Amino acid sequence: TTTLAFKFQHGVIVAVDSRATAGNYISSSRVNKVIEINPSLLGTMSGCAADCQYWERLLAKECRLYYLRNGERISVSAASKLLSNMVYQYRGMDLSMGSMICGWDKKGPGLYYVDQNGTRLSGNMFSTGSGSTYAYGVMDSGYQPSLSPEEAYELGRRAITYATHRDSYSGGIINMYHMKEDGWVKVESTDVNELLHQYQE
Amino acid sequence: SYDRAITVFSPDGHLFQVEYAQEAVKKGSTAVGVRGKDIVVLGVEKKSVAKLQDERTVRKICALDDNVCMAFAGLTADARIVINRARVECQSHRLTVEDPVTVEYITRYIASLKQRYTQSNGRRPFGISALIVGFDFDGTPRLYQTDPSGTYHAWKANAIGRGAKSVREFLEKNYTDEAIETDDLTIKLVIKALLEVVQSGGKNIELAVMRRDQPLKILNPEEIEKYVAEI
Amino acid sequence: FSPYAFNGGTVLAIAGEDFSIVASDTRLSEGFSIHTRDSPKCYKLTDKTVIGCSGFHGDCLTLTKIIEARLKMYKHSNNKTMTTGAIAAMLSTILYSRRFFPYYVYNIIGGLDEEGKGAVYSFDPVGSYQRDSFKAGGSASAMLQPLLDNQVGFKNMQNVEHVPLSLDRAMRLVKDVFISAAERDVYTGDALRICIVTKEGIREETVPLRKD
Amino acid sequence: TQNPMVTGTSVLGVKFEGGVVIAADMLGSYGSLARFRNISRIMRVNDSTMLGASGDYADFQYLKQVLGQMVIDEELLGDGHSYSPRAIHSWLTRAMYSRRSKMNPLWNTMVIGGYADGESFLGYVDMLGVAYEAPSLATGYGAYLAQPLLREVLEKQPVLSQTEARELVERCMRVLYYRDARSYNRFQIATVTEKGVEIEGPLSAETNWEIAHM
Amino acid sequence: SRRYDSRTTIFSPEGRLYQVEYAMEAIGHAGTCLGILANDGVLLAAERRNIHKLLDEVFFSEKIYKLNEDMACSVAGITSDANVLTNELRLIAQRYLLQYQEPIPCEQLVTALCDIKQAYTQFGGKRPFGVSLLYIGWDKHYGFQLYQSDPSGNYGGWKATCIGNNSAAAVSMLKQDYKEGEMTLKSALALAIKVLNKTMDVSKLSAEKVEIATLTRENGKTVIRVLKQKEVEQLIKNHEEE
Amino acid sequence: TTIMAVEFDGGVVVGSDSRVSAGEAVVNRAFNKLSPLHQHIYCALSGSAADAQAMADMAAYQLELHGLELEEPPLVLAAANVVRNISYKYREDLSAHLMIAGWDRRDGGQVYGTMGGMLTRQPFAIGGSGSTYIYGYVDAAYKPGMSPEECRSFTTNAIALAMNRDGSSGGVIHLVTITAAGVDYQVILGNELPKFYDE
Amino acid sequence: NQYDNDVTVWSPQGRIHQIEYAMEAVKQGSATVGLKSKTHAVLVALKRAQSELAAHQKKILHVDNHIGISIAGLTADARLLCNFMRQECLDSRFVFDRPLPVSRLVSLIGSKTQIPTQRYGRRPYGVGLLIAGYDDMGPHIFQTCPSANYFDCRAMSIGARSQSARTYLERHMSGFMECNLNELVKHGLRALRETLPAEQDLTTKNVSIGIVGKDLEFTIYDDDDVSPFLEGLE
Amino acid sequence: GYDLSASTFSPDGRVFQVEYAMKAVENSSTAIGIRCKDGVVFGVEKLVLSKLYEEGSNKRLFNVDRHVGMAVAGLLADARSLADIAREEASNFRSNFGYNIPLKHLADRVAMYVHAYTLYSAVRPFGCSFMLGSYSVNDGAQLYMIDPSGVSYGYWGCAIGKARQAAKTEIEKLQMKEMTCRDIVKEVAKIIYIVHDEVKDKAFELELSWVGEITKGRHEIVPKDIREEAEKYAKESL
Amino acid sequence: DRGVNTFSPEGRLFQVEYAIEAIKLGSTAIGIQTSEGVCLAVEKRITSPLMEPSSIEKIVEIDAHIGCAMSGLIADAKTLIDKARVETQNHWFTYNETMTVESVTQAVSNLALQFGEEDADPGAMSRPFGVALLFGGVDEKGPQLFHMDPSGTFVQCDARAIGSASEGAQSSLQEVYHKSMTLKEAIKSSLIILKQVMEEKLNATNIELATVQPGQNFHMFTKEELEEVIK
Repeated sequence: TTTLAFKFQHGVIVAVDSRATAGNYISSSRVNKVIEINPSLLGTMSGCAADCQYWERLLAKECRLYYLRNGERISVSAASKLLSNMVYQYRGMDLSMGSMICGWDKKGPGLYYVDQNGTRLSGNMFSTGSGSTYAYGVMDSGYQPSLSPEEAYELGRRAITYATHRDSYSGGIINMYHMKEDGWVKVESTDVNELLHQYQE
Repeated sequence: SYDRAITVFSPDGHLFQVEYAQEAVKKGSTAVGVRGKDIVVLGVEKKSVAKLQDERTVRKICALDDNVCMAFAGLTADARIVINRARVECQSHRLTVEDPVTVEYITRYIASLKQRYTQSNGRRPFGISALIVGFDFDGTPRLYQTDPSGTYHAWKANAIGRGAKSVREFLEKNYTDEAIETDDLTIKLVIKALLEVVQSGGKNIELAVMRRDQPLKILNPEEIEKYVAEI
Repeated sequence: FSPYAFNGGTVLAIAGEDFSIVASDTRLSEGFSIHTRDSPKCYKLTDKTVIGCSGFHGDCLTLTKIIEARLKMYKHSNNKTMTTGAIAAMLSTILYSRRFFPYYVYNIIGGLDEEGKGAVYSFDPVGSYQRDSFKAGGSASAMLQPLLDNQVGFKNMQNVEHVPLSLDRAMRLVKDVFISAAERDVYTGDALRICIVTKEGIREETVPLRKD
Repeated sequence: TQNPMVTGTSVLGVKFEGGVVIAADMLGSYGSLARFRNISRIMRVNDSTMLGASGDYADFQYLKQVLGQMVIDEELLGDGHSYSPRAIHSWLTRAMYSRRSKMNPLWNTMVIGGYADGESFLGYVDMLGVAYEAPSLATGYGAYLAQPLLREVLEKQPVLSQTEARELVERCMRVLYYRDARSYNRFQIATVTEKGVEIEGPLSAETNWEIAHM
Repeated sequence: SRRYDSRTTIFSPEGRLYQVEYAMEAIGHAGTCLGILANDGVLLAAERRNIHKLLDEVFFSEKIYKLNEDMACSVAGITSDANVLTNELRLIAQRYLLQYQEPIPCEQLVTALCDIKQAYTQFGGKRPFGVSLLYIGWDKHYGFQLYQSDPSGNYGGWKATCIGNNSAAAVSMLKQDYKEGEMTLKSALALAIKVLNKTMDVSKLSAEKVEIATLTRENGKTVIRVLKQKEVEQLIKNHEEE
Repeated sequence: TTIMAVEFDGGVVVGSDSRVSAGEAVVNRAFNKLSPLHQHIYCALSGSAADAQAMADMAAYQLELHGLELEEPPLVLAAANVVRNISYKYREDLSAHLMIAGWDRRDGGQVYGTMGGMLTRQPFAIGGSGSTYIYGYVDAAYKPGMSPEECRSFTTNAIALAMNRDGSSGGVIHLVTITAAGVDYQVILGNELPKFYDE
Repeated sequence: NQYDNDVTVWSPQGRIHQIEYAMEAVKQGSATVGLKSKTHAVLVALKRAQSELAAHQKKILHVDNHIGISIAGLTADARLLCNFMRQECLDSRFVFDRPLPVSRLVSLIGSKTQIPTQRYGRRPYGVGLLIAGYDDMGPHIFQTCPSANYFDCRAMSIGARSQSARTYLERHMSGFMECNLNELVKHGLRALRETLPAEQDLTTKNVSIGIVGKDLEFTIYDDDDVSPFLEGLE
Repeated sequence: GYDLSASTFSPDGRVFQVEYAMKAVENSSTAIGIRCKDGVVFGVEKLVLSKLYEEGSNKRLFNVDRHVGMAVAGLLADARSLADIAREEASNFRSNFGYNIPLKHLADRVAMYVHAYTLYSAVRPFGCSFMLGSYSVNDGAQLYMIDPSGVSYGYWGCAIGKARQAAKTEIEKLQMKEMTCRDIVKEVAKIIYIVHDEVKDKAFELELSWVGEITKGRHEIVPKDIREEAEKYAKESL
Repeated sequence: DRGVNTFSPEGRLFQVEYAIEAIKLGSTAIGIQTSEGVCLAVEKRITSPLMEPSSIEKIVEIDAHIGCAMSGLIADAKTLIDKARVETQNHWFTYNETMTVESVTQAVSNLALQFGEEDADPGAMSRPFGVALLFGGVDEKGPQLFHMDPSGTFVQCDARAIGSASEGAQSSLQEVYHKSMTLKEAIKSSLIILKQVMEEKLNATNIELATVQPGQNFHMFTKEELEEVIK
């Protein structure tokens, strides 16, 4: 698994690969590693698929309940804090979940990294999963805060593509989103092999 | 464990215990809250003001947080319990949402706790009514009022305790946009509204204001005296 | 003392435009022996949903009875039969409830969705699931999946018409891949039970496999 | 249990035309020592159900007591409803599975025989909760030594009579005594038909030791 | 059983709690206690009601309890109840010291006992504690302090107060004579004797009928001390001369 | 530890050795392993001393109450069932076998084995660490229709043979004969023990 | 006066007023009829409507594939009991893999509803029930009461003016065993219509039918589905 | 209000609440129990309140154990729960001691449970009286009766219900000690028909059950043929 | 004195009957179900000019497709409202679908008789809820309207009027509602009935109104929208 996220001048880019595995066996090449909590809130998944899917859906439930009760959409920081506290109750029981909470509330764009250990950090850019180190290299070498939308899409597409090329547990399709002030939009779903061949041309 | 139902329905759908709790609020000292443009003022009567009593220990205007404070009427002992509960909730909210609670949010919590005590076994209703003021993150001033039953509304200017009706009648006919124009004027309104019931006008009133962003402030005897001279 | 046992078996589901096939072998094994040659792994849930379960037979029996009870409970409180998708989502939570003493079952749901199209949901033991076009689970799942990718998904083929999968062709594919899995996987054999789910209802079929 | 103490070996089960036959030796083993050589491992549940158990004898006695009370309890009602072979098999399956899920299993492998509504029933229930039914069964060492002989005869003649099934069962017992080191040459043969449950024994198998001179 | 329930913690039709009001009647009949706060200290002065000649003296005092190094209290009303409350204040102070490694501030201690008293008024079906306390303490936040609490769980800080028999009279007498900020422990003690001479209907006061603890600071250490009979006698003498 | 109980027309004969060991050290060389649960019901303890004593005391208490409630001498089967239940319920915690032998007015003299929670009635029973060495001997010497005198001899011989071979057994032989008349104890000291091939 | 407030207070005549007051709740409920033949068991109830713009209240609930019920009295209690019945049936199918015999399920209800009639502070269930089912002993029609008593009957009726239906039921019960499905349903309808006012009549709005037989799972017919049965009534 | 709770004694030392529960058993159908030479016979005058009820509904004769039968009078719901309690006792005894519970012990245990509901205001006394009958070769025939107070006594002949004062005199004139189950079944039936009121409490059914040597120690409903004869000899001789 | 679970001589629970009496003193709420959707209209009943009209919430959103109009003891409703909110979200988490209006109403209706004072556990209600609800939403069966009272009885309605003017409003409802009625007409008719049964002069501030139609989410009417329909 490779997932990344970075904030630039025109919002937040979120990109993931779609490979799931069981040992050396590729169980799926089309798994969805982004949950859509609401129109301006997203969550990435990496680690144990059952843990990620279950806890991120439970966060979505609480976010929806938060909205109904307080009559407003939960902030990115409060949503990430909710998840952080939820998984801290099972610390040490071998949960495996590394996720990013991306959205846009009243304090502009927001990106948080949350993991099963209880780590919770706000930042400008993050990468998780087994192919994260490879993604960091590409992302960091081509990141500029004044990147244009098309340029930001390319960087995201490149970072993930290269991670799938080197990391055995990453691959399939790159799914990318773009968090904007009026909500997120799904950018593309490009097969990483199509991309890689064109990059080598 | 005591599991007797204290609050029950009567023939005409009346909860006697809740109404008895409201009777206790009526014997409480008058408390007035006025929502101004950029300020929030609370004013409680001091009733019997002895000369041997430490003034600072029996204040009826406490702070729940930096942006939220409250004045009550009725059973003082009951008020203390409620205030502590609210304070604990404010720190809980600040720790799980990383933000100062909104005035309405804590008002909702206190109201909910009061309702819970009208439908639970072994307990009686809280015998107090509260006026909650403060400012939310955006800067808008708020003023709420909760009662023993658990119901709560947002107000512009309200009065609780003995003489609440009298003060309400005078506040309606005195609350306008040209009455809360400036901070001074807003404070005068509360003081003038408190002068309609509180006997021996002057040092028989406890005043405290909450300006935007800053912490709760308490007016001193001579500071209140000056205001009284202008009225 | 171990509370699990590997009882073998393979399950396959295929989704078509207006049909769903769920098939499995009927061998029940333990160690190097055969418990019985007549233990099918597909259960009928509703009139348009079938579940294939493989893995530890103890958990397969218990999980199918829990799902059957939850279907009735849902019908009693909602006055309708659970849809294939609602069954999939509920199964996920049931499997995650035992996250620290997990059911050793590989589930594959096959049925029709609300629009009447074939649907297939695959599951891992702790509940992670997704909708697929075709999926193989259990003992010989790694022998069957690649063939399905090439023959159904048309992977790795150039200049090939991607014609929609007919029920007829789907049935021949299922029988073929199970015959090939009976040659290589020791846990797969005896007989093949195929359930076809269409709008007319569910019809079963049984094809003999190698007994050795 | 965690560590079975006294245990019983294989249990045989064969379905026939109008009934079910079940056999088991009368030995309670303590490790490799034949400690209790005259114990019954076959129990009559009700008029149409019989049960043979392998494994921990104490657990088998506990199940017998719990099953016996259930049959008695239901009989007190006298409402015309009685547990069928399938219902007993289902209950046993659930009981074993529940115990296995609490990491405190009942160390037994049981065979259920029965006859109700002109239909014979033969079910297997192990300690893990694994349950199923077949034309013939054999627990423990019988699965590798007796089951193959039973299946061979059922492959050529799916439906056999009471005599044929009885003769086949005796042939398996002889083979079990020869090759199983935890077996004893004193067994019981339980038969369930429309008349009810009949438990005969103690029986013995005629052994041949002609190979010793070879 | 609803039939035998007395219904201790419910309101009356006027929004009153009768058990609390009747617990208060108990107190107004107990022995008089009075507290005066001076610049250099605080004192408690209590009528003794254990007076019979055959009473042995064995104890620190009848009605004055030490709570921790920096505070004491005297109690009015149901003695056995007061024993429950005074033991609880000792536990509360030691809980605080254990947690913060500092003495409990006097108002935090008062408040925490009063929470226990308010709970008996609101839930659980038991009668309240029939006790009013006066508490004297020194802390680093406010220095010399005097509190009163009552069976409602209500409390308030005072310069001078009185509870028990003839409290109303004592209070009007303290309102006449107490000098804000101008009071010394000598002056306070004098006033105590004056007020105690008038609230007690035995004409001659007698140093056997009263108990006086003072609380002072000496070298950064609180000192609580029951006056001995000689000192009280002298104190009485000194009032006679006036 | 070697324990034994034999049935005879009219009652039972219970016997055991008297050695309590702690590794290689004899902590008690004259211990009585025969405990009376009731007037006509006895039990032979084997395994863990603490466990056996704890269970025997428990059973005696339970049987005592039972006896008084029903106003009748308890059955030997009831005593065995009381022991079986305790032994089965705490099978993972306890490590001792309480052999049950006695006499009642319903089924005469009965011998029950309650090892590990399993209950079985036998003509004669042997338990303890020294019982393994006398399995062959009792199988070849036991004959149905043995008289009380013959049962005591049979018991004495068997235990003596086990005591000489087993390191965990030894000392003296405690003997008890239970019948309608009552309970009659007997102790066979070291010098009066049956002698066999000890070379 | 002092004896009709608690369920644990025996009156001087040897009665328990609270249980008698709970039975009044079943008598105020809408009438419902239950009868059986030789192979079938049917339930017919008159659905009440608060107003003209309101939907008729549900009166026939599902319990299992072989068991169905008809309620009268406190609907909240009826739903409570129904849930309990559903669970018991589910448990029986989970443990023994077979339908729970109707008679055994009825005994569980009796025991469950008996408890609250002996404990201080508790109250009896204020709902009467009509249970139709089909097991190995054929079709059954049971009637549960608020005082935990239950009767096995050939036909029964509970609710407002159910005595008239009972009178009709007793007069035509001789030809119930040999009656067919269509025929048996008519008798119930006729008996159900006997408790209705002279003016009012049974239609496809205030009538609900539930049948369970030899080869038929317990099904409920509402409005338009009750047209066939309604067509033919004299 | 001295008669409002079971935990309250009246001025003359009486527990009226328990006595009120006995009034509920007094205004109920009559059941009889007879201890013969080799068994026990139970007979109940089942009152059929409606014609709609199925033949055999509201049985007042229960099987609490293989060798034990129970005949009750009073609140059927209360009696039914007591029967379940009795069944629990018997079952628990067998699991603890390994054999059939003696009738006397079973009766004592159930009576103590019944006695437990007569000391507090939290619960009310049971509104039913019942009989326990059983037969074994080691115990012979035993018959016991328990009421709302919790008192348990052994009998030779017993009657409970509204007509127990009249049925006792009819049971009195009989030589049950030398009689047998086969012969006592006709007398029980006869006696039941005698005490039964015609005008008042119309329409009744006869319930008959027995346990003894004839039934080999198992408690069961008296056979249709034998019951026929008994009922035929009851109507003809009345 | 009787317990809360005491039955009367007419076979009714005293407490539940008294709770139904409490609903008559509440404001008037109107619900109309049409093929276009479901509209809910309740009078705010403002008792003072200083009280903020937006703080009075009589109509709340249970979910996107389910709205709720309460009447009676408003504070008691809050607890039932949260339960309904949690039930739908729980249903979505487990079954990945929306809960039907009937189902939500059923779940909320099950808590109605869950009160006592002897066999209950630490957290049980000591009395029934004193409020009537109106559930309006759209599922697979289309627009739906449900009404639940304090007795736990819930039923589908074409048009329902709860509150103080329940009797008079219901009469106007049946005499002006048909099966072919449109949403626009339903919204107008409800407002016409609300204005006739209100003691105060109906305007755009003293009333609330929400609609739930196929496709559209739960939508509360704004001041502007309200005014348009008031002409």
